[PDB]
Amino acid sequence: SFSGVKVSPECLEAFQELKLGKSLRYVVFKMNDTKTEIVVEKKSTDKDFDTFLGDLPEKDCRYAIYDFEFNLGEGVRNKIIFISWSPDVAPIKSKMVYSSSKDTLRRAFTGIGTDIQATDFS
Ligand SMILES: CCCCCCCCCCCC[N+](C)(C)[O-]
Repeated sequence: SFSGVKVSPECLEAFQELKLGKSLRYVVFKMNDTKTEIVVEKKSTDKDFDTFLGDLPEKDCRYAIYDFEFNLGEGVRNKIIFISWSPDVAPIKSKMVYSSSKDTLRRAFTGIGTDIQATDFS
């Protein structure tokens, strides 16, 4: 592809496990040092949203998938959320690299229920 970015096998496996095995609540992904591959930084079974927030970087970008459960009234449901985490304070170079590499990861995952772009401020 143009980006030349590869999605590590672990990324696919973690996503599949979360979707098919329901044995993971969330996964946080990051670019490797050479910016040639997206890898897994963290995976968790913790259902507490605050714990998830605690695993997101304050000064760097990341991507994440979260198995979101909610109740609208017709039966507890869930949606796999694809998240682009790009803090306002993160270096412009990083925001650019992650923005340019996002589609590579996104197109590798099927079954995404909601796409979220989050820009947190200090
Ligand atoms: C409607 C849900 C929106 C959730 C957005 C999350 C807001 C909390 C941002 C705190 C970021 C956590 N931190 C400092 C450790 O990086």
